[PDB]
Amino acid sequence: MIHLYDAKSFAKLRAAQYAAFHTDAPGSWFDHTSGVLESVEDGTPVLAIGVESGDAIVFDKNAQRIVAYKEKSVKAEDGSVSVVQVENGFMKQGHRGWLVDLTGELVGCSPVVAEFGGHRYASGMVIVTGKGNSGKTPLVHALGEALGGKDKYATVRFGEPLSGYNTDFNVFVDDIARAMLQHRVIVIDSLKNVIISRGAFDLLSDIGAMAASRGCVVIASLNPTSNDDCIVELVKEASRSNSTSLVISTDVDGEWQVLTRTGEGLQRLTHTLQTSYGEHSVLTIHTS
Amino acid sequence: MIHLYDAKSFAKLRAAQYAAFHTDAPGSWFDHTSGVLESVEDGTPVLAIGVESGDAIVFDKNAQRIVAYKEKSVKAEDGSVSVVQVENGFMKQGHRGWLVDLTGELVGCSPVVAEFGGHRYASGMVIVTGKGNSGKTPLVHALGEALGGKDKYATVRFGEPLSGYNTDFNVFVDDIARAMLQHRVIVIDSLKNVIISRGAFDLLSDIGAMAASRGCVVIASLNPTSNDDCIVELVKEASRSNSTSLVISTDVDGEWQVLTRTGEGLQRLTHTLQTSYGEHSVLTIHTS
Amino acid sequence: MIHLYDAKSFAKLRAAQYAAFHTDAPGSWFDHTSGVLESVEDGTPVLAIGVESGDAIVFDKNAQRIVAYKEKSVKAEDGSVSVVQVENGFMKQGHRGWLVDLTGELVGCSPVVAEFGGHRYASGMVIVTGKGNSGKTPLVHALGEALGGKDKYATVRFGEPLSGYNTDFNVFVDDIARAMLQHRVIVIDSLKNVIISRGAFDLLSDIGAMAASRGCVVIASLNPTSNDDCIVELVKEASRSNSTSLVISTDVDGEWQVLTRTGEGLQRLTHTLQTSYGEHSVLTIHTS
Amino acid sequence: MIHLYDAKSFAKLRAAQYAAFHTDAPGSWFDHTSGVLESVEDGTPVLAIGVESGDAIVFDKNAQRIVAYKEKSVKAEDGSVSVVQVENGFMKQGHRGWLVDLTGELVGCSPVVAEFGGHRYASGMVIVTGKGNSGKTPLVHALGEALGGKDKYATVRFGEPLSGYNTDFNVFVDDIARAMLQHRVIVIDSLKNVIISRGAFDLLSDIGAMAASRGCVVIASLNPTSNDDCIVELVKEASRSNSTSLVISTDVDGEWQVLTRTGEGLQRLTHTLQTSYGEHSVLTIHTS
Amino acid sequence: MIHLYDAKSFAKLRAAQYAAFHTDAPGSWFDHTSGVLESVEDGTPVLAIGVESGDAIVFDKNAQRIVAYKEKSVKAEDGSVSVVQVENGFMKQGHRGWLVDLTGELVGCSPVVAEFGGHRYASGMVIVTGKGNSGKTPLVHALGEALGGKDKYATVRFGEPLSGYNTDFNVFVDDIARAMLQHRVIVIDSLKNVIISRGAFDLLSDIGAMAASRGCVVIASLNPTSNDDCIVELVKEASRSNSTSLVISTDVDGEWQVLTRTGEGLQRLTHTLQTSYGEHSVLTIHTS
Amino acid sequence: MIHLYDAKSFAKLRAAQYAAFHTDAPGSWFDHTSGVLESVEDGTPVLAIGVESGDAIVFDKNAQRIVAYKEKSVKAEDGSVSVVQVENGFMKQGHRGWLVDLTGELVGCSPVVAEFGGHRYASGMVIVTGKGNSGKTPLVHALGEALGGKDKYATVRFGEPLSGYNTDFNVFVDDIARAMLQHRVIVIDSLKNVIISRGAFDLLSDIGAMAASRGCVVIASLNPTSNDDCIVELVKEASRSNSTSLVISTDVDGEWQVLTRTGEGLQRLTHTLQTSYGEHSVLTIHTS
Ligand SMILES: Nc1ncnc2c1ncn2[C@@H]1O[C@H](COP(=O)(O)OP(=O)(O)O)[C@@H](O)[C@H]1O
Ligand SMILES: Nc1ncnc2c1ncn2[C@@H]1O[C@H](COP(=O)(O)OP(=O)(O)O)[C@@H](O)[C@H]1O
Ligand SMILES: Nc1ncnc2c1ncn2[C@@H]1O[C@H](COP(=O)(O)OP(=O)(O)O)[C@@H](O)[C@H]1O
Ligand SMILES: Nc1ncnc2c1ncn2[C@@H]1O[C@H](COP(=O)(O)OP(=O)(O)O)[C@@H](O)[C@H]1O
Ligand SMILES: Nc1ncnc2c1ncn2[C@@H]1O[C@H](COP(=O)(O)OP(=O)(O)O)[C@@H](O)[C@H]1O
Ligand SMILES: Nc1ncnc2c1ncn2[C@@H]1O[C@H](COP(=O)(O)OP(=O)(O)O)[C@@H](O)[C@H]1O
Ligand SMILES: [Mg+2]
Ligand SMILES: [Mg+2]
Ligand SMILES: [Mg+2]
Ligand SMILES: [Mg+2]
Ligand SMILES: [Mg+2]
Ligand SMILES: [Mg+2]
Repeated sequence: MIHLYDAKSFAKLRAAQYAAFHTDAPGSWFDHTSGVLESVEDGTPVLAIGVESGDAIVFDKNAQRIVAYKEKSVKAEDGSVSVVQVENGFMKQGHRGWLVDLTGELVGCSPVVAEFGGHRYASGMVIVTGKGNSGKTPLVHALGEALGGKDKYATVRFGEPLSGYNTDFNVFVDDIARAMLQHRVIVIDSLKNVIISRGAFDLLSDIGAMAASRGCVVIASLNPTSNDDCIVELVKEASRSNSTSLVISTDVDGEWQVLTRTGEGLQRLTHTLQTSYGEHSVLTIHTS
Repeated sequence: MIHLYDAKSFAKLRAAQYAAFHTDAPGSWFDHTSGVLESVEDGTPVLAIGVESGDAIVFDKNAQRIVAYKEKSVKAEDGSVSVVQVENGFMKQGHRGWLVDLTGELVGCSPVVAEFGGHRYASGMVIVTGKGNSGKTPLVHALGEALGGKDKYATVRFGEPLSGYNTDFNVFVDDIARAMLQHRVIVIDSLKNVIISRGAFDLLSDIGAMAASRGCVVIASLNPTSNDDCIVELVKEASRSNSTSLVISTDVDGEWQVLTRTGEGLQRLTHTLQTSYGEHSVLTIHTS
Repeated sequence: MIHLYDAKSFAKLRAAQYAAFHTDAPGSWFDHTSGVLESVEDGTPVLAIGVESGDAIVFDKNAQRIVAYKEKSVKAEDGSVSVVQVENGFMKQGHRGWLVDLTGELVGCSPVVAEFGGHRYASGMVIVTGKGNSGKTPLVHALGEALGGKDKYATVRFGEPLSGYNTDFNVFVDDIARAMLQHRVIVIDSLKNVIISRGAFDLLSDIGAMAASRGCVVIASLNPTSNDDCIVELVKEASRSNSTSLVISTDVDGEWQVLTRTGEGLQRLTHTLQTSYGEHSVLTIHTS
Repeated sequence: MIHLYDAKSFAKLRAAQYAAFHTDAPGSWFDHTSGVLESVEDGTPVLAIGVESGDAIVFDKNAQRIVAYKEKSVKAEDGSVSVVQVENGFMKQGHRGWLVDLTGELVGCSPVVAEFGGHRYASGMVIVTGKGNSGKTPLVHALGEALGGKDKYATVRFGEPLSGYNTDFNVFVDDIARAMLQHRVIVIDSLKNVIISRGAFDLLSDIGAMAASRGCVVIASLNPTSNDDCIVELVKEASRSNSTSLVISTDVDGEWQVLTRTGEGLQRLTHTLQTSYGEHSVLTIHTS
Repeated sequence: MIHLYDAKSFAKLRAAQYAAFHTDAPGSWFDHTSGVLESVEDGTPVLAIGVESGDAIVFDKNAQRIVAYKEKSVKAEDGSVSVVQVENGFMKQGHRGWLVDLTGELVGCSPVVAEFGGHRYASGMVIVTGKGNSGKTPLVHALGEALGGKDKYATVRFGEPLSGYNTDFNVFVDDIARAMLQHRVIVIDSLKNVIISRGAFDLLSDIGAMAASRGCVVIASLNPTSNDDCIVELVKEASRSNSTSLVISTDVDGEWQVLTRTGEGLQRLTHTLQTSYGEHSVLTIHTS
Repeated sequence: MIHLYDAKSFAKLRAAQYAAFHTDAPGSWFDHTSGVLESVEDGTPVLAIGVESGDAIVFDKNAQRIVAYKEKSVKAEDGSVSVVQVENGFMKQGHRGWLVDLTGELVGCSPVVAEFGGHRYASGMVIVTGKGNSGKTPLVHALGEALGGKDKYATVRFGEPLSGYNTDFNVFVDDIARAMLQHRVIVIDSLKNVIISRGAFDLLSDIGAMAASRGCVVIASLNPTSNDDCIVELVKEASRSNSTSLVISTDVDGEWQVLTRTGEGLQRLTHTLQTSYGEHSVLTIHTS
């Protein structure tokens, strides 16, 4: 909804947004949204996501598709009216994104999703990119393990000419929605096929905000499907735009740069990553 | 409405237009339109705004959606006819923009919205743009607070990979509508996802006049995403075209340039802003 | 309808076309067509113009929309059949443009509209253009007053981020119809939001002929919103095409070139305008 | 239909095609097709031409629009079946072009339409073009008179910002069809607006063959709506393609070059034209 | 049908393919397909070809249109099923191309169509192209006669501004169909208007295999219309792709180069043609 | 479905993926999946593939089209629901690709298909490419035989101007289904007419994963029909994207590079092929 600020309450927000990244316990926002989600009544819509054609499918708190749902209105703090209605398997009325308030007054945050190797990582969408083919898949899985910590991470597979990979977009969003509803660390390998359809364009528009709001992290591979000259800057600008954090390869082998947005209007942080391969191409990220 | 002029009546119009920026009381046009709006008969449609489809949703004075409206007609001074009709939650007959006359004969103005640090600021649309990653968000919020003055400014958030950010265009225009109906100073962060659907084209075309007519100011953020080089003045001309004012960053860190259209056929004024950051990235615009 | 000529009738025609610009009293064609229009039996459709979708709407001589009109036909001298039928507020049968004969055997004329500064001005479409942001709005009004003479000039406002400006194209066409139906001298500010719908393409293509047929002049400004550089000539060839006259700025402040088409296959005349600003941006074109 | 040839009958065709241009009496093919046309039974379709949307309207030998026509089949010499059926004002079944055989065995000709100043001119489509604005309108009307000889020529007017000019495409094809049905020399001023819609594209595809088959000449103005550099070669190649003859302006004032296709696989002829202006811009083409 | 090979059966296929161009009797594959076609049961659909829409019209052995056909099914050697169904004059079920098996196991051939001047020519599609205005029409007719030999060649005429030239795409494909069903040597003049609708794309994609399967040759004319410079090998690669043979003009007046695909995976042969004109532009290709 | 991992399960997976290429018996994955397929209760849908329009068609294990299939669901270990429903010969509910589980927990594999010349070859999609017209068709067949081993290889033919080649895309997809359903080694000649429908885009996107899932190899040739120059790398990045393996020619006659993806995130292996021609263009790849 819309918010109102004066000098004093704006400073409080920025302090709150600062705290959501810098001082909160890693992963506490996810735990908090898990709570909001499970306090939602049986069969109530929680999430709508655009399919290939541009229609939206709707999910409940158990990641189950909502087939039919009688029109229902909710009056926000703002006067704002949210209408949800699902018919014939598709949202007749409503908006894409979370259909329940997960964030409240606390908007424009990059909730800290994890802490690893001395750095805090934001939730939201993290694009792993950089110059042509040199180890994007191994790095996302190593980030997934690292940011997973005590928890297993979720792996969503799409559009690679390898065994067991889904290539149907509608199955992809079903995967993604389930991943965001039930896990804090998600890996997408890869967005290559999404880059266009109205649902594909909707995905790049929504995934970052959905994740950030849930307090989960989505780490997605992005090979620039263009040349050796430039377009590591112009596909990277359909990235840096829709991304909460960017992870890019450097001139030095094994080395990556992380660029994080720490929240609305806050300073971007940059830090450096060293990695190396073990057996069966399993990549390790170095800590100390 | 079309209007007719000779030398004499045209000269009076221009004086009226000049006064509306230069000598009128800051924020007085807003107060006046507030009176026009509340004295309007109960149930009257007052504002129509394009949704993604290009269809138009319709609001009353309290920013409530108008679901069904029996065809009413109004005869203007020209002898021209204004027709509004709303059905199944969508305008069946009418035009985009205000449905009730706020301006009468007094058109082509940039009514003064606010005074600050020795400068008068225009109502209408204010695009904040320039060379990338350079502090657009902190600036729109500082200008928001500053021009709000005694009043809290409204914040419309859209299209960003942060928590609580709506990404559904149709919710966005519902936010826009509510803001202009109910507040003099409004902040949109950001226009990034609007820049194309028919609704997005309609928003760009309309908002500036909607705001100027109301006598409210809409301060919108805009990063050019196409290049780091020369598309700081080709997407910026999709700006200066649809903008009542432009605020662009300069060579000097912290410095911004304001370019103001002061009215129809009138001179464009320019002045500079000096800024610095406090804690939690809260920006201040310097005075005297 | 098609016309036939040998050497002799062709020579009479050109002579008559020549006369319609050079020797005919200024404004006389307008008066004549005002005669034909008012002596039409009310109810009759007189003008059809395309809306945004591409369908047409039909007006009578008092610039009222025609909702329903029972099929009627007229046989031309040609042996060709003219047909008009209106249903549900849209033209079921017919052509865009004038629906009653205002001219006669007399086609391909630029009927002299006004006389000022020792120069005759053509009716039809006048595009005011040239290098970026440099005095267009002031000039169209200065010109509008000067050609107005003893008469007030009509101002149609469209798509500017200023107060009271309609930004809905459907309303725009309605303003144009009424203006051409009721006034010899018309100003459009601005042609920018139209420059493309099927309706916007239609307006570009029809307005000139409509105006020249009526004997009124439409004075419209065209800011070349593309580049500083070489697209001062390629959107100006979107002008040079559908303009009866061009009014283009020079490299000398306050100075303008006027390019006039004096009629079908006749010579193009050029002359210069000197202007200066008074109080509140009111521009004067210098005379004697 | 399809034709079969061996060496001997192919040589006979070429001799016949040669004769249709070089030795036949000017205008005799037109007279011949006039005959075929008037031997057609009452209300039988003779000509179908594409409208704006791409549907086709149908005409009879009197240039009257055929509204309803019961399905009818004709068996050609070839085995080929022609089906014509008109419903609701539009051709339900059939093809664009002539719906009756005007040419027979004698195909691929440029029938001599006229003789003037010692040169033979072909029927078909003649595009008058060349570098930017210098006298295309006066030349088409002078060609019209010249090739008209003893006969008046027909003038079809379209899309110029001058008085009495039709700008509706559907009226344009109605004009054109009537012109080709009832006259040997036609002038179109101008195709500028047609250059795109499916009916516009159909026109450029069909007009040449329709005319050539009728033995009438269509002389159409074509201002290259592009630049001063080139595109007097690339708009000229949407010309030289669909044209039977081309008439182009040279470096020398008043001078034009005529390039004629004399028939299928026959040699192109080039000759030169000198012209000068008299009073009221009436152009004369010099003979001796 | 899919086919299966090992080393041995593949080697036999290639020998079979080699023979089909090099040692088979010229024109013998055509005679064979003529037998397959007439021994087909009465009323059987044999050929389906795309009309402008992309829909397909259907013919029987005598090139009669098939209006209505009860769903029939045929089980192939693979176990694959071929289904034909025709309704309201359009194929409701089936594929484009031949509907009856002309080739069996013998596929990937360029069956020898004709012998002339010491060279064997391939059936399939032959595009005649190269540097503009250079004698494409006289050449396709000379090659037509030459390769016809004892037999008359068929001429399909399309898209030219000459008398008797069909311009309706749907008639064109009816001509194409009749030609291939009924004659070994076919001449199309010209492909100019096909080069895009779905039908035009279908024609380009299909005709080459249709012709090669039948064992007929289609000699089509093609002037590149986009440029005088380098698009003699970028529209020519929309040629060499869809062509079984290429005939291109050279530096030397009268000289042409023939580039022949002799079969699947086989070598491309090249040889040159010398030509000169007789009377009425009748061209002769030189022998010995 | 989504999979979960910690460090330990991830390491087991990569090990298993490694095994599926390096140590597993060649062809063993195919045999397994042939097991799963035949042990499916007939009537069951096993494969859905998109036709030209974008809708999908569904096959059973004997590569027969499924016309009607009553709604059935399956619950995954994930908790996600799989659903298949076929109506009127098209898939009403479900995804493109395999409709029964052929893999297991085992995803992201390039299952070793064959062994030849001291090198293992991956199942999935193999694109044969490189500079213009230079031995592609011979190579795909040479490769097809070599990987065939004791088995015959399947040849799908499409869109070449040669005898017996299907050029209808709908038939093409049908050939592919049957081939993948019944054979370990498949050849496509050619991928040219597909390189775009919604179906052609779908085939590009799904074939690789289909093949790798099945354990068969599809060997397809891609002539870069664009340029001689720099588009040997941008349509090759339409290859590098959806290819399991690449086989690209060098500047040395008869020599080829093989680039293999050995599985998800694993190393890419490169090796060289020497070939030579025998009688009738039959190519051999050299061994020991
Ligand atoms: N042990 C290793 N040593 C060096 N490079 C490796 C190793 N394992 C994998 N790689 C590289 O990492 C990449 C694996 O990820 P993949 O998805 O195939 O490509 P990418 O993710 O870079 O687009 C390959 O490019 C491969 O060359
Ligand atoms: N205290 C600070 N010191 C320096 N730079 C800052 C500070 N706070 C914010 N910024 C910069 O201002 C921008 C914050 O706004 P953001 O939305 O991230 O980008 P944009 O400039 O596109 O609005 C960032 O580019 C960030 O680096
Ligand atoms: N007194 C003045 N002296 C010089 N220029 C002026 C004066 N008043 C207005 N202008 C100019 O006239 C223009 C106002 O017209 P506007 O509609 O903003 O742009 P356009 O030139 O496109 O019409 C501005 O460019 C402004 O600089
Ligand atoms: N008497 C004349 N002397 C010189 N030029 C003339 C004369 N009359 C007309 N013209 C020129 O011929 C043209 C008239 O035709 P028009 O339709 O206006 O342009 P065009 O046909 O060249 O596109 C004008 O460009 C005009 O300058
Ligand atoms: N006897 C001849 N001598 C020289 N050139 C000729 C002769 N006959 C025809 N031509 C040329 O051959 C061509 C005839 O074919 P046409 O369809 O006009 O052009 P295209 O070369 O595009 O097929 C023309 O370019 C013409 O100049
Ligand atoms: N004996 C041979 N020696 C050399 N090249 C050959 C031989 N036989 C065939 N070729 C080549 O193989 C190719 C045949 O394959 P084709 O399908 O025509 O083209 P592509 O290279 O696109 O597959 C031709 O380029 C031809 O030059
Ligand atoms: Mg990857
Ligand atoms: Mg910002
Ligand atoms: Mg202006
Ligand atoms: Mg002209
Ligand atoms: Mg030709
Ligand atoms: Mg090949």
